[PDB]
Amino acid sequence: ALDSDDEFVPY
Amino acid sequence: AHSAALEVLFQGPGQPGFCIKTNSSEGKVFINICHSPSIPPPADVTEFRIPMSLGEPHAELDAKGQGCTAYDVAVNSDFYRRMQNSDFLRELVITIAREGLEDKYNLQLNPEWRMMKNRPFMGSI
Repeated sequence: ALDSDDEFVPY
Repeated sequence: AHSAALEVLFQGPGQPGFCIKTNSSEGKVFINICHSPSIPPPADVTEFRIPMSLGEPHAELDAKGQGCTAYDVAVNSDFYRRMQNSDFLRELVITIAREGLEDKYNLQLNPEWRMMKNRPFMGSI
């Protein structure tokens, strides 16, 4: 189960 | 009493590698493990001190639009490759980086950190 902030963001 | 971080000067931006999620007593803290060729690799030992920049804190928004703290810690690019292929080496450097930030900025960060597997970096660039 993912972390709440574990989402891809293209820096 | 294991190994230790060694702070070198660096600008900055370098290049992101991965992101670590931990916390203080106040709130979420993100450690961005970055890498650059302009940062020395650890010195070859005759018989571990890891050189790394310890970036200034910068506030970012979490997924819920809430402010959190993020630190950019940059390490040698070639040493970073060795980190990618070594769970032992990687996790140690994390712990080393965390304790480097604790020392520099007087923080109490959570040892029990979690690895962001989708997000490589908290912030911009």
